Amino acid sequence: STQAIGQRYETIHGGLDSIGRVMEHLKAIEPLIAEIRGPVSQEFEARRAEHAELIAVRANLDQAQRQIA
Amino acid sequence: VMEHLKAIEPLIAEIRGPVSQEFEARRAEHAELIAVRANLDQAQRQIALIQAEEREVSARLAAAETALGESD
Amino acid sequence: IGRVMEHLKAIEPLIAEIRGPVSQEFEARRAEHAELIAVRANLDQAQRQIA
Amino acid sequence: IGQRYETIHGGLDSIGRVMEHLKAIEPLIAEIRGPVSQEFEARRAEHAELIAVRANLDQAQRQIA
Amino acid sequence: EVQLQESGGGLVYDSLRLSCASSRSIDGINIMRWYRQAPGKQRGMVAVVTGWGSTNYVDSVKGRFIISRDSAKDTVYLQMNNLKPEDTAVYSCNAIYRGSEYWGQGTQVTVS
Repeated sequence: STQAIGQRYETIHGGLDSIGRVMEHLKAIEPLIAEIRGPVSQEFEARRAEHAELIAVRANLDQAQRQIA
Repeated sequence: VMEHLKAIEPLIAEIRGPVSQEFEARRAEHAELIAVRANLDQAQRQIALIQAEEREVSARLAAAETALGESD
Repeated sequence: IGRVMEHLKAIEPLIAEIRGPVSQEFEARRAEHAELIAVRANLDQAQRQIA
Repeated sequence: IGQRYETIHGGLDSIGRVMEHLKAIEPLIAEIRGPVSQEFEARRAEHAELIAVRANLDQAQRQIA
Repeated sequence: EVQLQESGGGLVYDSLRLSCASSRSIDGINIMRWYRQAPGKQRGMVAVVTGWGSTNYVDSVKGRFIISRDSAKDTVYLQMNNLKPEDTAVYSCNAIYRGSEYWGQGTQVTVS
């Protein structure tokens, strides 16, 4: 029953092999898409802050022309 | 997509087994059967030789009751 | 990742067309599985016959 | 063989569900460059124009001087 | 095509027996065996008897398993105490003919 013998060997490795590979395109999908939250919604947080910090500079843009006045 | 495949695909392995093991278990009978196929052929040998033998017996059977009348 | 879609949709249809034929190949011997057991009766017939 | 018909379902799980996944990640992609479509582009003017205000700030300075 | 039946498992911290019965093909058997399968592991011998009925076991039960045989009942027995936290497992039997092997049912075991 070589056909019956050799099939379980092929499928089990067929089963055991292809399963492994697909995790690492997942287990790599959560970290490499993690930073779109981290350093990039930091780019939110920095810019949510960047509006306010140049608003103090938007403040800076008209103390001068009346302190000179 | 993976959590089910990390469950379903490993489960696929051992749901081959017992029935497939039963197949290799059922074909363990075949291990005899592809081996014990010839038992008829060796059996077919004696079915004629004894039939050939009982013919001599049948031939010798005549030797039995015939001498009854001739001696009588 | 899109490749695995068509990469597999050639792979599952194969074993799906590879499993079944094993069953009919199994179904084949399954037919002969019983018959030689019934042929043992012919053997057992001779076994019972010879005595 | 009752064995594999069930095992086919195990494969039958992978057949559509996986492809049912990423094509739905396709809209999930749309919300991956989509906020980017408000990020990379709408960072730009901020990444572009408020340097001019500092120069306008600098415009004050030589006006100041 | 032989079939064998165990029994004797149960919840226990003492005394709990094992009974490995027999409904077909009594004692006209060669060597027969018991297996247990500790969690996350394969199966293996623990204690066997033979047509000669020589009593042998697996080191884990020295003086802590004793094996026996009937002609009539065909139902080995044992002892299971002096217990170890590893004793939590599933116990079973085995038998073999003519080039074919036959398992049993297999049943759980409690150490506590």
